[PDB]
Amino acid sequence: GSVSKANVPKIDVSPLFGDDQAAKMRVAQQIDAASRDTGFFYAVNHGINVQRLSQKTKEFHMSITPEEKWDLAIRAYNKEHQDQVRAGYYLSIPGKKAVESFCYLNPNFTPDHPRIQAKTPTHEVNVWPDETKHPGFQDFAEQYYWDVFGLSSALLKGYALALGKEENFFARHFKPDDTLASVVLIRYPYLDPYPEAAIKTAADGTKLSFEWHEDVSLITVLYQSNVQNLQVETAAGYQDIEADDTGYLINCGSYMAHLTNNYYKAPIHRVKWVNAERQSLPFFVNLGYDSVIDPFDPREPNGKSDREPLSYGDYLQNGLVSLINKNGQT
Ligand SMILES: CC(C)[C@H](NC(=O)[C@H](CS)NC(=O)CCC[C@H](N)C(=O)O)S(=O)(=O)O
Ligand SMILES: [Fe+3]
Repeated sequence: GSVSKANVPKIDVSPLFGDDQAAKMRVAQQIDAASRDTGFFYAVNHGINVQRLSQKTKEFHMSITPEEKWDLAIRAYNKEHQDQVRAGYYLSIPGKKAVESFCYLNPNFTPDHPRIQAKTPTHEVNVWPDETKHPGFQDFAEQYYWDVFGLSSALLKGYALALGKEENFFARHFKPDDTLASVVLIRYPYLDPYPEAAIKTAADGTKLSFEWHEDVSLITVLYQSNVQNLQVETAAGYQDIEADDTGYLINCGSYMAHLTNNYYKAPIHRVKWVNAERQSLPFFVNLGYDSVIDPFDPREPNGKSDREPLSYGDYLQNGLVSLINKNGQT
């Protein structure tokens, strides 16, 4: 029962911000090769100060009190907050559940936004802690949303060129005024003793914090601290993904797999149990509620696919509910 390591290439994505079109294609080739292999790659030379990101994230988790957690809790933990299906605090349960997190959405989702006015599902107005109790936290969090939005937009240009399309094939549906993208600030704590009820056992015997799944996203742009935990499933079993706290771990979600007729699969992955204090900060690249991408098959000469065009809002609503049903309330 030995575990091999996945090939996760480090791809210099900096040409995707520039105007060297041939250099972009060489990045797009690397994205294509990784997407056809294990499905994961590390985006390096990305331009985001991930050191300050981890600092402000650590200060928040370690300073927020049980009172503030109730005040920000999503509906799953607080019946009073019926509007908080997505955004808010995800409480840990000592002795039963180790993980806790804070999820926020598009800062442009305000009471003035028409999707909020129409009460469209998956659209919510972010909740925030008290400014004086968490100085600068909301400003940092909202700016990070747009920092990683910019990186994700360039990554989407690479994916589009990799699939033989014009560079805005995905990015044109990725807009600040309507994106359903989310940030989740996850804390995985060190615990002694660690509650066995918080540990799950995979079929192959591996102890897990979160079971196998495909991401509900177009792509996922993830930062993690330097604690190895992720595994990707291959035909020869699960393979360890090595940690890198300077780059962004990138992978496709099931929406990408649908629209490419599984040409770019959504890699199945799981989270091993590790008794180590660590952060996981995913940015789930979601499109707009009405966004619809016509499916195609890059393996066919005509590129024709028989799959239905899927509206992203309906995909996201069904996907997040199914993931909760399958892998439990996080
Ligand atoms: C918290 C931990 C258990 C982590 N799990 C996840 O984040 C999973 C797998 S990707 N994804 C979600 O729960 C979707 C979140 C959607 C978000 N609430 C929104 O409204 O967009 S971990 O184990 O993977 O680190
Ligand atoms: Fe995931």
